[PDB]
Amino acid sequence: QGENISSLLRELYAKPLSERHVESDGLIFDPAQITSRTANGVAVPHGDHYHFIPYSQLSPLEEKLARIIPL
Ligand SMILES: [Zn+2]
Repeated sequence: QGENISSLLRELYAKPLSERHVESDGLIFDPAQITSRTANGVAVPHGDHYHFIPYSQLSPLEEKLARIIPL
């Protein structure tokens, strides 16, 4: 399972940044940096604050990885 998730995440990192989610303050979503996960989305740190990103704001691939990556 770990190897499968790593291969999928490698696939995401291989896409152009234009196809990945960016927050209004510039933060690029990275599933490997998820610190908390709920039913509506995930939390990622960004210095002195955390973002919460709803799954629906991510691409389908980004959502899949956000849901399955093991914390
Ligand atoms: Zn931020």
